[PDB]
Amino acid sequence: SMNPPPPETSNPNKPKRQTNQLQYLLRVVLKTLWKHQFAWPFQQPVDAVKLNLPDYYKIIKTPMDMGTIKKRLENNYYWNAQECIQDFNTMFTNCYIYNKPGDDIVLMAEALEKLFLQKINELPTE
Ligand SMILES: Cc1ccc(NC(=O)c2ccc3c(c2)N(C2CCCC2)[C@H](C)C(=O)N3C)c(C)c1
Repeated sequence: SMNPPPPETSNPNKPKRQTNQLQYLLRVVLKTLWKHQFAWPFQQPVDAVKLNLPDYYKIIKTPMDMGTIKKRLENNYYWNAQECIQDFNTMFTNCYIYNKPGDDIVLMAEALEKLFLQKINELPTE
């Protein structure tokens, strides 16, 4: 029921960048979402051995989670806010793909996605 390696949080041959939008994504968006009552399933990579989901990575080929995103933001791994936003969207979409409408985990993702969209609706200007 193997777990693949978690997504990279550093890559020396990829250029780094810091922007006002990226700082905001860490300080306000991620750190606020992190505290939500429904955030806990999304704070680390899915552990298929722990959670007894041997087929998780049979289905999900581009895993993403907020722990990974947090480390990426802390590393200045991203070039721009859009790249980070893409990771959040991958995380939510993975959840919808792996599960089914109405599942408790999906209700959690739906709630977080709404809050996420609420917070990125307006970003700082650079
Ligand atoms: C309702 C719920 C919420 C969390 C957990 N415990 C997790 O470790 C956990 C972390 C992340 C996920 C997850 C479980 N589900 C499970 C649960 C939903 C049906 C499959 C699937 C793989 C998913 O897509 N994600 C993101 C449990 C046991 C039940």
